[PDB]
This record gives sequence, C-alpha cells and structure tokens, in this order.
Amino acid sequence: SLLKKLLLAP
Amino acid sequence: APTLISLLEVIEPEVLYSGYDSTLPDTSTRLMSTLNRLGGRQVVSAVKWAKALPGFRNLHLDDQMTLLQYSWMSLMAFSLGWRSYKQSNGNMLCFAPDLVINEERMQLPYMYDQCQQMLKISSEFVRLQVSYDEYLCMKVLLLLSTVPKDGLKSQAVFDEIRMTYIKELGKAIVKREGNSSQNWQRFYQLTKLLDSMHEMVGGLLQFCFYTFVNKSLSVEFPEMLAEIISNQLPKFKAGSVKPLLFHQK
Ligand SMILES: C[C@]12C=CC(=O)C=C1CC[C@@H]1[C@@H]2[C@@H](O)C[C@@]2(C)[C@H]1CC[C@]2(O)C(=O)CO
Repeated sequence: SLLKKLLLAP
Repeated sequence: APTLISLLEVIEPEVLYSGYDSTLPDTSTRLMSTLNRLGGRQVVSAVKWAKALPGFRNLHLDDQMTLLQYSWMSLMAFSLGWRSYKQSNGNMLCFAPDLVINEERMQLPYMYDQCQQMLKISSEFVRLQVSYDEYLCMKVLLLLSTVPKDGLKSQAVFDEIRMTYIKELGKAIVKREGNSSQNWQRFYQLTKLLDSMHEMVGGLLQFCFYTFVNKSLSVEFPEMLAEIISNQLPKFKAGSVKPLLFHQK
C-alpha cells in the first residue's frame, strides 16, 4: 500500500 | 520553551504548484484530472505533515491509516478555503499559485456546483476572520474528527491526542484576543464551524466518489488517491463511519 509505505518511510 | 502552536506553524507544508497547461482549451474532464493530480500530491504532503504532527505517531499504524483515509477531503477542502481566504478574501478558488478558478471557469460542465461548495468553506473563514493559529489547530482537529463507528485500535491514545488539540485551539483563541471578553463565544463559533465541515464537504466527497467509480466520465486519479478512495468509499457508503461532533446535531 502506497499510504502504508509513506507512513513507514523516513 | 517551545509551544505546541509554534510547532504547528513550523511543520505546515509549503503550498504546491499545479503545473497546469494553459495551452489546451479548458474542458471539465481535463480540469478535474488536473485537480486530482494536484490533490494526490497535496495528500502526500499531508501524510508527511501528519508524521511530523506531535502525538500522531503514538497511534497504532492502522489508526494512522484510518484517520488519513477518512479525513483527507476535509483536510484538502479546509486548506483550499484558507488559501482562497488569504489570497483572494474568498472571491476565487486558489487551488495553487498557478491554478486559480474564477467565476468564468466555473461554467464548465460539473464545475459550478462543486466550486460554490468550496467557496462556502472559504466564506466561513471571511465571516469569522479566522487567525492562522486558529486555522492550524482546527486543521489538526479535522484529521481527528472522522472515525469508525466500532472504534480505533488505540482508542485511549487517540482520545488523549484529540483532547490535547482541543485545548490547543483554546490557546489559539486566547492568543488571538486582547483579553477574554469573548473566549467562550469564539470557541463556540469555531467548534460550530468544525461540526459544519462534515456537511460542507459531504457533497465534494460524493462527487469525488461518483467520478471515481463512473469510468464513463474519463476523469483520472493518481495512484495514491485511487488507493485511498477505494478503501474509504465502501466504509462511507455503508454508514460505518461517524463524525465526532462538539454540539448536538
Ligand atoms: C483535493 C482537491 C485538490 C486540490 C486542492 O487544492 C483541494 C481539493 C478539494 C476538492 C477536491 C480537489 C480534487 O481532488 C478534485 C475533486 C476530488 C475535488 C472535489 C470534487 C472533485 O473535483 C472531483 O471529484 C474530480 O474528480
């Protein structure tokens, strides 16, 4: 999920 | 000692440009697709803002995703209302520094009604003469004002964060005022505005949902917006979501 990736990214 | 409001000011993202193309004659489909491309980039900006928002990271990751997916349109329309208030005193829809909609482009198919709905949000900033710090606290509360009817995974953490920013709104009101002759009246007016945002953006969300599902209209959406809407839409249409209201319906 793109949103999940972004939330987890630095 | 840094204040919570001073941090909201420094984490607020800078405004994005559209890159819209003057050369093609305007068509409703082209305009809406351009606005959705801008919206997707603004949503990416809003996710980065939420990660920086003090306390938000305390939430379970699944609640972070729920709150952003449920509130994104309220956040985008509120910020559009603010930009339109500061840049035009609510007379024009100021989507981006390079994309302003005035009453003569509102005449394309499907544009007039939704644009009137967006202008009404800006008209409330004018009516209330909202300060920057009041706006910033209210915008946090919008991120925290639409939840599943069956609750969040980290409910107690959420309740703490929401109460914290309710009190921050009160602090923003006291800073705006020279003293305290009308601090409660102001808080009443701004929480009435927050409550009204659910209905004021509901028409925008329903139109977004229609243009998303009706492939016939050829409106394009960027990938991250499409993923968010595909998750949000079934929950909203099923009636499984509720607004957190300050005042009785
Ligand atoms: C986030 C958005 C984009 C940039 C901005 O500054 C503010 C907002 C709020 C209104 C949104 C808009 C675009 O996305 C296009 C939307 C969804 C629109 C409401 C109806 C809409 O015009 C549509 O449904 C077109 O498909």
